[PDB]
Amino acid sequence: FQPTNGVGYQPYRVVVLSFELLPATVCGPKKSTNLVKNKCVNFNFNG
Amino acid sequence: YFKIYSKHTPINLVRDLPQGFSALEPLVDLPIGINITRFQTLLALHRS
Ligand SMILES: *[C@@H]1O[C@H](CO)[C@@H](O[C@@H]2O[C@H](CO)[C@@H](O)[C@H](O)[C@H]2NC(C)=O)[C@H](O)[C@H]1NC(C)=O
Repeated sequence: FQPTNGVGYQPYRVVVLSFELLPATVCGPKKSTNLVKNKCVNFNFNG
Repeated sequence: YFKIYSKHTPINLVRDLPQGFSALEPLVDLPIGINITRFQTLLALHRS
């Protein structure tokens, strides 16, 4: 590879991520919210 | 899941499995997913 490479011949980094499932160990971010008290609220605490 | 519960107690016996009551609290729950059928312990020895 050279600095003056063409778009087709220019280098490209490639990464393939394969997910294997058959207890799952890597899960999603599982975003959260703020806590509010003293009101009729629909709550979800860790499932 | 490999579950390990633990407890530690102070005693002053010489040779017995002491009586009494003590509930073991959970220590860890490791997501291993292996097939376990046999196990062994590992001790320490003194040398000089
Ligand atoms: C964990 O491994 C043991 C290996 O000793 C398995 O016990 C054997 O299981 C096979 C079935 O695949 C039987 O044909 C053998 O007769 C079993 N041997 C003994 C000594 O029991 C055991 O089944 C495995 N556990 C799981 C959940 O698969």
